[PDB]
Amino acid sequence: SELDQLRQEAEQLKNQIRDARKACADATLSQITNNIDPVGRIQMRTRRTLRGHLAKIYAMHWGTDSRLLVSASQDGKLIIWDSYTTNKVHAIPLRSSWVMTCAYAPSGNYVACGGLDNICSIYNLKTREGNVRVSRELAGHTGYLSCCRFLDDNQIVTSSGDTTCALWDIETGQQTTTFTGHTGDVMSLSLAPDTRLFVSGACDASAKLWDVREGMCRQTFTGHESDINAICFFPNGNAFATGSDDATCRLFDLRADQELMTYSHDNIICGITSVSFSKSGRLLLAGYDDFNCNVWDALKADRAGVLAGHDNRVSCLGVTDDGMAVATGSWDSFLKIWN
Amino acid sequence: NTASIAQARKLVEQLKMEANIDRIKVSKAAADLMAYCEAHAKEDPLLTPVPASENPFREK
Amino acid sequence: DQRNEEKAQREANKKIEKQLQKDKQVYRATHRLLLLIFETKFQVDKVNFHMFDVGGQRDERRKWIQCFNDVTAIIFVVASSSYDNQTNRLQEALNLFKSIWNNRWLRTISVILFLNKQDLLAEKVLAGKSKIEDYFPEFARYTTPEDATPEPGEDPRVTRAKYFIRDEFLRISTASGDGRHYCYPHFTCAVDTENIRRVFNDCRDIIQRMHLRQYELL
Amino acid sequence: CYFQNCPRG
Amino acid sequence: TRDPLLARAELALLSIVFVAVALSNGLVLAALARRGRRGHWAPIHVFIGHLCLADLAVALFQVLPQLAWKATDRFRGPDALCRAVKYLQMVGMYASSYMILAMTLDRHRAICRPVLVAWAFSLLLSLPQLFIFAQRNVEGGSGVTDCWACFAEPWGRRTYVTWIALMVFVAPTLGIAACQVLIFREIHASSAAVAKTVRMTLVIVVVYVLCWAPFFLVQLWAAWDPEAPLEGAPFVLLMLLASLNSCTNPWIYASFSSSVSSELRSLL
Amino acid sequence: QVQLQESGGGLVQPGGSLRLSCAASGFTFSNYKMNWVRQAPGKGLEWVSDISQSGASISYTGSVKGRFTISRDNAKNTLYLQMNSLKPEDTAVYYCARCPAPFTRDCFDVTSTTYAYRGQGTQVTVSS
Repeated sequence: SELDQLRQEAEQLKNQIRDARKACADATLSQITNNIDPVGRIQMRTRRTLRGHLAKIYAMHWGTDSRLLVSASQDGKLIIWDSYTTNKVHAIPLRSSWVMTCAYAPSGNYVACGGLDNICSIYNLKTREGNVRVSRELAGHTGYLSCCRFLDDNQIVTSSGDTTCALWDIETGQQTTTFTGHTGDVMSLSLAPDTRLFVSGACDASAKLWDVREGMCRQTFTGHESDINAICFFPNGNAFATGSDDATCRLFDLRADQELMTYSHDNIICGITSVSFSKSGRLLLAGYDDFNCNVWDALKADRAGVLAGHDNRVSCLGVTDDGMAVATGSWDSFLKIWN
Repeated sequence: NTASIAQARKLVEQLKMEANIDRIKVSKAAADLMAYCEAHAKEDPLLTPVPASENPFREK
Repeated sequence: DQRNEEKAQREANKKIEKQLQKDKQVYRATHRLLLLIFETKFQVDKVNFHMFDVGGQRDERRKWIQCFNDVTAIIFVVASSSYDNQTNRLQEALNLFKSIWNNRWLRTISVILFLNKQDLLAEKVLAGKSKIEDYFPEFARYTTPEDATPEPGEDPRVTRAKYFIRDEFLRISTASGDGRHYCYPHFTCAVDTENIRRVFNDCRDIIQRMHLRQYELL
Repeated sequence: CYFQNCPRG
Repeated sequence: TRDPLLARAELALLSIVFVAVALSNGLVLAALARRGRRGHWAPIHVFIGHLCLADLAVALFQVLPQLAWKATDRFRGPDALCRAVKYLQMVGMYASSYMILAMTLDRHRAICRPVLVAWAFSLLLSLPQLFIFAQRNVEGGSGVTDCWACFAEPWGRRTYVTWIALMVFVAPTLGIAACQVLIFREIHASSAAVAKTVRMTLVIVVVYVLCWAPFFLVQLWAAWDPEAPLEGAPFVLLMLLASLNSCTNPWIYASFSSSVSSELRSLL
Repeated sequence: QVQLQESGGGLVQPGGSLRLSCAASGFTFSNYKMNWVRQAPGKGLEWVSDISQSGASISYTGSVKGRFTISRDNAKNTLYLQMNSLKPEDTAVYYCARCPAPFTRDCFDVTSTTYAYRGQGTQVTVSS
């Protein structure tokens, strides 16, 4: 049986690569986290609240320009708030009505909507008058578009509710370079701040990091038995923090190939949906199902600050890629921004 | 959700293509990590709370 | 610009706020539910209740079905007819019911259901969709309810099977009761008239019964 | 002292 | 001691209405921290508590005039031409009962903007009694004239708007009667949930009836008063109810769903 | 990492003189539910059993009602359950499935195409 003997080969290579992994597990940060100072207290109280919405926010994305906020709600709507004018401009209904994940573009020319509808919409922006038009909608990827990306204003990569990972292109609207190695049911992924890299999500936790060109030789990140919901990078192109639903954030590192510290320090019995690093690479803001969110040191593995503005879960949150605000999107129609 | 027979084939092909990946010392990788973090530790007002002096959304 | 376009921002959001207000009010008034994104909307008595299926995705769904907050129904009922190759769909349906009945956010969801009546020959067809001692023992022992109607052309078991399913369903709902909460049985009597009619009746009772879960002291 | 239903003082 | 009993009674009523206001504040913090504001209050959360906002309005704009109309201080004659003043007072009585009728209609439409509807009913009813009871001045301080209890309209026709007011009274009474009787009939649409749901629904109806009974009792006694005694004693009970409604609805309305109890335990 | 490797099965008679068990790996097993699911010939995703948050309802399907018992134990870190005397000569491959999202007493997903957290299979059929 070629299937059986080949799978047995698969466990043999798995054992070998785990032996290499353990050998690479030479040491641990112990001294560094023991002697380096604890991060200190955090307040980051209520600063900007997006009380405008009326449904359950399902996703969100700050724009690398730190200008306008996409929120792929569940009304047939996909609002676009603003960073520093405290309000919104293009509240733009949708052809289909229910979408889970958002997306966005660096500049403002595009903005997407790929989620429950099973269609990756891509909106447009000509003028700020009423009835904001729609650009080329994209489809052809079965199962709800679980999360999709715009590296620059021309390239679209998606990994969605099909257990596949595909790169479309806005104009041509066909596969550019897809990726097929995954098995979970993706629910979020994020992009390196240098735009050269995005890292996948997973249910079987194998949060894959593959390169935009073709997904070159990389690693699938075992462990971490719950789902991942919350992946974002710190500006080093080597590590992230897969947020979690079993309360256990992690800090898998691309360079070292290894996870570093889980965050299973109890008093939390809930889930987490989105986490984006304060670019210092030190704080790591992941929100908890209760009406609060609790800080996590990236290098001390000790919680240090509370973030409580919601009532129900927090569905997606984020930090400004400039370093000026942290934003949170709940299920209870409440989208909060903390300083 | 892929239970096809060839799903094993694709997984094992990817695994074999992963039989030769880069290997980096964990201690030195983490060393560069916290060196990077401490180098930037003066930037994010979230990290150390720098007041509304430079923050736009200091409203009422 | 912004040094003068402050009025531009206020007018933009105010205009789209009025538009959004009205459109999502049209949404928020109406009510909705899963089914056997096909908004095959019906309309009765001052509301066009917003019926819609979801079928088409894969099967494993813990996060999609996670989305349904304020989506107030279940309808799926199956019989393992010719169309083995078919067996034990109820405990699939009943399991799914347990799920929606102990999930963190599907727990506050006043569910309903609609059975099938093509079961005129339960034990007399194929013995697989039949309720026998080899499928449910509860069926073999079970009694008759506090109100019966064994319609002709059926064995007594094939008659009271509807009430037996009713009582198993009430078992997993309220006899285990894990949530001190309510579920609604029904069946198909007149297509598109009695079906949707009882739909509105017991779904106004659904919104009623949400009003009693949510501000119980009427 | 409502609807002009008041004593004096 | 011209009005020592009146002073003490109204001070106690002040205290209870003030604590009703505090409870209302807890309620509005609940409505801040849960489920969103009003898109249009057809579903659950957003409807509850706007009644207590009506409470806030009535209670404060009530404690102001009722206390201040003894124009011995801070008054050279009514500032608002004695019309807008009692505006707030009686639109308060109206709107209170009217949005609790609104909750009747909620529970009825569901189980069998309304608030601006209610305020609309309030305004036209507000016009006449103070239009003519923007009354002819009677000298308050031997040379100072303020609007002082003058009537020429109400008997220009038959018994004045009081009977309209008590028809407005009876309407919610039967509204809650209807809602309770229909939920009673409903539990077996087709045995512990029934014995559960019966009791507290009966509680709501009985507490309603008990609470606004003093309107009825003071009305009947003040029908007995114009001939023989010319007294005003049970008015203590009348305004005791004027609070009772506006305050128990906060606490009874806490008594449903324990949402208000949990929020008070959370913050206040 | 989730080395949900089965143990037991392969071949057994209607006597069912064999025991099936599981393999857990590095998590708060004391907060997951579990359940076991087998596979009818091709379309087999029935819900054979479960075992709630230890010390709670332990239910079973109509085909096996009341008869099965499902073994949980922290120390051995191996989820057991006993089989015998009622269709144990089934050709249905079992799966030591695992209810996701610990710290709440519910689970979903008996999906018909390979499932995330469940084991790769557990053979059983008739010996000679």
